[PDB]
Amino acid sequence: PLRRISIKILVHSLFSMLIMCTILTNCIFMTMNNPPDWTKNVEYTFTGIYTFESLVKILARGFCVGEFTFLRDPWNWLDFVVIVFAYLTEFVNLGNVSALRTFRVLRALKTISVIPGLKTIVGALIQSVKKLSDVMILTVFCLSVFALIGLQLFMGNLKHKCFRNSLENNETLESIMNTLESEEDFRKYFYYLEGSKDALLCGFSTDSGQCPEGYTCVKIGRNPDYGYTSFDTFSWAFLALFRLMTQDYWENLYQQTLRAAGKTYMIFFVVVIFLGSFYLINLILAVVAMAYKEQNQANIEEAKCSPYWIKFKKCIYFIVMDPFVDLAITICIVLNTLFMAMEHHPMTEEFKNVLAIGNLVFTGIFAAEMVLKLIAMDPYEYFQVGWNIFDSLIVTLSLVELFLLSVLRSFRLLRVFKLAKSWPTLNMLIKIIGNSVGALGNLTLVLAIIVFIFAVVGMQLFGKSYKECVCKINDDCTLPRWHMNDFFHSFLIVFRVLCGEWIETMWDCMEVAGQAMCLIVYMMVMVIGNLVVLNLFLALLLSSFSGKIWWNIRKTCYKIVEHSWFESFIVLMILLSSGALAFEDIYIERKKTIKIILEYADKIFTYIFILEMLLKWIAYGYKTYFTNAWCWLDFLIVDVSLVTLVANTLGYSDLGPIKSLRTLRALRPLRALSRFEGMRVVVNALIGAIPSIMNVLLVCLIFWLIFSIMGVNLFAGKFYECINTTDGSRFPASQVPNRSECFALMNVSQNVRWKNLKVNFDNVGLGYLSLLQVATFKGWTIIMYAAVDSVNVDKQPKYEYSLYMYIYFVVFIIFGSFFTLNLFIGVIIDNFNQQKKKLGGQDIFMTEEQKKYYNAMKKLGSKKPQKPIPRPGNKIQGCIFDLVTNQAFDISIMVLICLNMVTMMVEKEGQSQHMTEVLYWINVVFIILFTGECVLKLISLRHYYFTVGWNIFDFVVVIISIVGMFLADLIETYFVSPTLFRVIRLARIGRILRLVKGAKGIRTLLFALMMSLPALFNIGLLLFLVMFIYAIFGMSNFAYVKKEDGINDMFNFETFGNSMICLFQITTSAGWDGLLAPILNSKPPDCDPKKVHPGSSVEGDCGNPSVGIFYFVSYIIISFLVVVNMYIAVILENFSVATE
Amino acid sequence: SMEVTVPATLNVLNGSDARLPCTFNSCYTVNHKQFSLNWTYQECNNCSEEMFLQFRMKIINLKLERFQDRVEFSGNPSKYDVSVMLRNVQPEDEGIYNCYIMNPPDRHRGHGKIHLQVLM
Amino acid sequence: GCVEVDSETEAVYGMTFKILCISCKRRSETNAETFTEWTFRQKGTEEFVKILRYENEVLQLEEDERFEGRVVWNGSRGTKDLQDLSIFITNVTYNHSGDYECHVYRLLFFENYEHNTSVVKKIHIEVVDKANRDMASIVSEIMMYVLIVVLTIWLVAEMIYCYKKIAAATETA
Ligand SMILES: *[C@@H]1O[C@H](CO)[C@@H](O[C@@H]2O[C@H](CO)[C@@H](O)[C@H](O)[C@H]2NC(C)=O)[C@H](O)[C@H]1NC(C)=O
Ligand SMILES: *[C@@H]1O[C@H](CO)[C@@H](O[C@@H]2O[C@H](CO)[C@@H](O)[C@H](O)[C@H]2NC(C)=O)[C@H](O)[C@H]1NC(C)=O
Ligand SMILES: NC1=N[C@H](O)[C@H]2[C@H]3O[C@]4(O)O[C@@H]([C@@H](O)[C@@]2(N1)[C@@H]4O)[C@]3(O)CO
Ligand SMILES: *[C@@H]1O[C@H](CO)[C@@H](O)[C@H](O)[C@H]1NC(C)=O
Ligand SMILES: *[C@@H]1O[C@H](CO)[C@@H](O)[C@H](O)[C@H]1NC(C)=O
Ligand SMILES: *[C@@H]1O[C@H](CO)[C@@H](O)[C@H](O)[C@H]1NC(C)=O
Ligand SMILES: *[C@@H]1O[C@H](CO)[C@@H](O)[C@H](O)[C@H]1NC(C)=O
Ligand SMILES: *[C@@H]1O[C@H](CO)[C@@H](O)[C@H](O)[C@H]1NC(C)=O
Ligand SMILES: *[C@@H]1O[C@H](CO)[C@@H](O)[C@H](O)[C@H]1NC(C)=O
Ligand SMILES: *[C@@H]1O[C@H](CO)[C@@H](O)[C@H](O)[C@H]1NC(C)=O
Repeated sequence: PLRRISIKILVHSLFSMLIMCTILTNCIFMTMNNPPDWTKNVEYTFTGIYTFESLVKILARGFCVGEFTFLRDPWNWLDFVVIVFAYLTEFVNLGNVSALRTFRVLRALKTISVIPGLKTIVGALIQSVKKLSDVMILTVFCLSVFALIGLQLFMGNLKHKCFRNSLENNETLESIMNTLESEEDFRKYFYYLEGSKDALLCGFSTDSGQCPEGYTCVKIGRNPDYGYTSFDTFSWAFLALFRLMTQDYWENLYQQTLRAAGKTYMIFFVVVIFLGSFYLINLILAVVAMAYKEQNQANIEEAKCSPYWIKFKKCIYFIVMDPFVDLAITICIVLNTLFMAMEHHPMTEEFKNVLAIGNLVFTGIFAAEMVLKLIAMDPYEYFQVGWNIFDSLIVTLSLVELFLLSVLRSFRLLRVFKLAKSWPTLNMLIKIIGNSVGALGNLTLVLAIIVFIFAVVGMQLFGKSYKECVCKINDDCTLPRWHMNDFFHSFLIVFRVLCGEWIETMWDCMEVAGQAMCLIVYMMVMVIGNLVVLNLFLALLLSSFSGKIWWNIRKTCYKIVEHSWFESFIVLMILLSSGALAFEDIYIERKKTIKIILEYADKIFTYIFILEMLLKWIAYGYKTYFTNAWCWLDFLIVDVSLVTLVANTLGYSDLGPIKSLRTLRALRPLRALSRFEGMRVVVNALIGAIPSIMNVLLVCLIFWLIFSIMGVNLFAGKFYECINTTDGSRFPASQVPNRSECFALMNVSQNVRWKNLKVNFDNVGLGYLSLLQVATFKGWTIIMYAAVDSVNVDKQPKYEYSLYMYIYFVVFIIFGSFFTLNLFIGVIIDNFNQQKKKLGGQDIFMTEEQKKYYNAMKKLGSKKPQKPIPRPGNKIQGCIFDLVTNQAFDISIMVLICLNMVTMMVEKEGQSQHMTEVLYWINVVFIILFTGECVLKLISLRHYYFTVGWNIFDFVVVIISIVGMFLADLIETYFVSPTLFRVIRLARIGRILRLVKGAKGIRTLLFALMMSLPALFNIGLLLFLVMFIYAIFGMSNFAYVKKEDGINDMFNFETFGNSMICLFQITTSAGWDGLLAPILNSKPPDCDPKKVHPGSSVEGDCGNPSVGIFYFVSYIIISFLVVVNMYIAVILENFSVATE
Repeated sequence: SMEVTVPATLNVLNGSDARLPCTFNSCYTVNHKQFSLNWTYQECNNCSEEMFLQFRMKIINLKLERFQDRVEFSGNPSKYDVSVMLRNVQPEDEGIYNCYIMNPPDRHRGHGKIHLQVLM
Repeated sequence: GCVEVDSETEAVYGMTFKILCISCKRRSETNAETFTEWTFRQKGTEEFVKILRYENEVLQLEEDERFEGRVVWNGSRGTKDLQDLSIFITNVTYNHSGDYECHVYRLLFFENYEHNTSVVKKIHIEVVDKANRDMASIVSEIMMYVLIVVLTIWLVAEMIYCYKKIAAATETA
């Protein structure tokens, strides 16, 4: 009877709803962070409902039969535990109260079970991880190898600091160290770069450096970043490398190592970033995407008076003139938006008034129309249409403020959307958005649930610590901008980590909360959180997606142009011509002799190219010559060079634009594009997709325009602040509250300045720029601090007065970056797919010769058995041979290598002499055992041993290992090169590579990369040329700019070596905002317009704001386009290898 | 309150050495000028406190007549340790021993209290 | 920014000449105060005599007649941290010939460190009656023409060999 009642209670429509409603309510409570005492009773109520729900489930299912029905399901175990802890919490409990609360957090999890289909969705995500397991081993192995290389090459390098040469009192460096721990104290002794957290990193070599005179370089003390950033230990090196792989603030690490190590080591980063980061991340996407398709597709496959009033009605419905009126309205609306776009920080009253009038006419036109539609269709008929329901709200909102908040207005911008029906792409952007809350609504909901659990979990665990420690992460002992104290704040940090920004915050969590706790939480958010985000992106994208002597002469010239020596000779000139470009830099003045030959050398080049062009005309004729895209490119370049030569040669000329024309000389490397088959092929692929790329840019601009317009209304003119010029610190606002007040201070004070941000929302164009930085995630934080801080147009900004403005940025990132990028990626890859289909289903990134080679590599995939080999006649051969073929022998050797690898890991900076000797001896045994194995295989195998490819690699490794060993030893007896010695020991890492043979799973993944090397090479060549043209433009244009942020000695545009280093960093798009910052400032007091520049003729270091913006922005976009290509090339090959 | 770990009761035989062990724990790194530790003795619960050892830049042993020269510092404060040693304990040493630790920048002041009892 | 460039070693008689001494700080950010001394010993003579001292903003030039009245300063102006020290002579004369040594004194201000440094730059100049083109400049000009002639010659020779062959082919069919 009771069981029937309970069972009756258990399955009911209301009960599932009741259990769920209480749970949602509890979540709001967790968010309290210091709930009042009275709330405790509420806590009691939540506990009771949980027990009650559990009892019915347990009472009915069990039948006092051990709760067999109840505990059989996996989900309930989680449910059972939550009630108990509360009983237990009341019962004697463990010491950690902060720790205690986190357990309750699982109640929120209970929600997964209560909602319909969440159970199905989460299981699918977990099913996804099983596929991801193999990539994970490889990532660990790959990260591990680089970590070993990084540790051997850079250990102890981050330690360097400039140390003062003359010391009072006979003090020694060692004596000074134990005595001082104070921050002020560290500073007197070491250089410290003007308000930075830690001492300047110095270098031994000529390339790195440098310390000011009177300061010497010695290595002592903690690594920069609280000691967190160091290459000293394997664990620390591993963290540093993991950061590089996910590219979080990688720009900072690269800048630091390069400064200490020296620029020559830039090579390490290029290989790691290029193979380790671009490639590894791509592999994860392919596997997740590939895995998603099977499950998505596999599941899908299984399924398949009164009359007079009416008289007026004939007219309107006749007057709607749907052919002209509706069409007329959209054109009218676009016009209104343009009207809205006109805004500035400072506007005269007359302009402001027109805006008021223009808005009214527009308000008037739409309003007349709204009444008209309903009368024609009546309220039930009229209101039913979805767009109409949408429009009335728009009319309603406009009318409400017709004569009555600032926040309310900001919404007027939305109207612009109606344009979507006519446009094909607008349709695509809307369709993608619909899926997020439509079919994929359950999946999107999971992301929301996970973000919520983490924000609360982080808050419970580290909330108290941030408040108490503070001082361990600040000077004013006040909370930092990013912290975990409150739910909104805790939420922001979790949100930031979703974007790849975890390391900056993590160092701080660690200072207050300790290393073990902070590391575990952040690592989980990053791995688990990102997997869900990746799934949503990929899931969303895929679902959305689905005499006449003259004639003889003419013939002969044709013969000359066609001939190989000539084609070959011309190419040499192009490389040579391009190379001369590099030599011109700020240092061209020194080395006057090279300058003279280069100037003369160009003239010979100009003559050769002009001469070559004439041959082209005779051989091809004008019609053939000008119908070619490449020739026009060639003709334009010779002409610019020709004009400068005549003008230089003619003389007199050399004023103004003539000089400007000269800078176009940087464009010369461009001829080179036609000559190389690999480079040209990449271009064919890009031209094919520009039209497709073009439609999307327009949609983004429209989408971005609404955000930009919205942004302008909210923050236009509010970013100004009064700052102390010496340290750039905003005044309190207790004093100097408004701009008017700030000026009075200047009159009586020397260094106070009222100044704008430089990238802001003052106008729609600038808003477009500010938005781009936020979308990329680079330089965005400086702006947000400004947005939240802001109060009014002429008033000094209060700290975090807005606070919630962050919502504006969060919404833009989700819509502006997550959705559009989803759209950008979807169209580009698809367009690439169509191109492949057209050219007979062949890969589009390889030259014909490359294709033959690609096929040969395909052959290596086959497993046909090779000959076994014959057990020699002799017993020794038989005995020696019998052991080698045994299964145990390979496993024993394999285990041995792993043992060897662990030995390398134990090495750490500062290890004692005893440890060093043992490691040396232990290695020798391995050197002996490994050499021993090679000899044994050889005795039994004989000629057969050389047949296998792997055996040869194994044989080669031994020679390198022994040879590396002798050389290291030889160097010690006769030479003392520390840098040389480290490189030599690098030879051993070779043995570790042997681990690869044993693991079949990783071998397949590695092999796939090999397949795509030919395609990647062509893109790399094209990418290199573009980087080269930009470096040249940069050297002439940006050398001499004032050094501010991102531009300092090294990593500057002063010379070609330097320019290349910067361009490489910016290729990933990292710290792009930083380089652009010095270029933007123009006029006093930002910079001095006329500067001496000793050693040179040019005056001023003022960046060209217009030229600078085009240059950085164009580069960011171009590099991104090519990188999309790497993503495309890797995916194609990966599907093929896995597919086999 | 500050996390200070001491035995609430410490029972020691007359004539033996008594280490008074207390644990002080706070975030940050200890500063010599910044870190200050004070030890006081009372003959009884309501009895006046007599400071007998301080840390101010260094250890200061006040050499109270009631202890002769039997008090020694016995702890490395950088380790959060501020223990003291009372050599050759005498019956008159019975009473209450208080450790007060104030550590900049930590505003809070830790307090450990030990009841020392002398056996027979 | 600052670059170090060596001074010209040949000066035309009766014409203005500029001597370049440029010293660059290791780090641009650091700020220090500089002053300079230039000492010149006439050719065929031993030892040195200081000719000028430049400290603060005013330039003090030695009173001796050999250098009296014909020198101007081309150094950095108003910086007080010169970096570039250069001397310009108007009406160059034979008497202005020999070895020039320029020493620089720099006060670098650090957080609690004040550093005094000395760097010496030596320039030797010999006067000449008529300016002469440098060997690299003259040779390069001559070398350039030869290259142009060979290529032009190579193309013509190339056409001539090509033309006869092409013409011959026409006759056979
Ligand atoms: C702007 O900030 C500067 C830099 O701290 C302030 O200058 C300090 O002022 C105090 C008293 O005037 C001096 O004792 C310090 O030595 C100064 N610092 C240095 C190193 O110069 C200055 O007070 C601020 N400006 C105003 C107007 O308050
Ligand atoms: C800008 O801030 C100033 C500073 O408070 C305001 O002007 C006055 O400030 C003085 C102090 O010198 C007070 O005695 C006055 O009471 C302030 N004004 C008034 C009317 O009380 C000023 O009002 C602020 N707003 C402006 C100038 O736009
Ligand atoms: N991963 C990051 N990439 C950006 O290049 C970095 C720059 O920009 C940023 O906003 O602040 C600083 C740093 O935190 C950044 N973090 C933030 O994005 C920064 O160095 C200067 O602003
Ligand atoms: C410096 O040398 C003197 C010798 O006169 C010595 O007494 C003193 O201890 C030395 N200083 C230090 C800090 O050791
Ligand atoms: C500074 O104060 C004087 C009063 O002597 C005033 O004339 C001047 O306008 C003020 N400066 C500015 C920039 O307003
Ligand atoms: C001595 O102890 C008292 C506690 O009453 C404390 O306030 C004081 O700072 C201590 N003395 C020193 C020198 O630290
Ligand atoms: C060189 O000296 C002359 C004096 O005739 C002066 O006018 C000129 O400005 C100086 N050159 C520089 C670069 O200051
Ligand atoms: C050069 O010096 C001579 C004196 O020997 C003087 O007569 C002449 O005017 C000077 N040159 C110029 C251009 O003034
Ligand atoms: C030029 O030099 C000679 C010898 O060096 C000297 O006798 C003569 O006085 C100098 N000329 C002037 C104008 O001083
Ligand atoms: C260093 O400065 C002092 C000022 O006290 C000065 O006398 C001295 O000449 C300077 N050193 C050098 C090498 O110029």
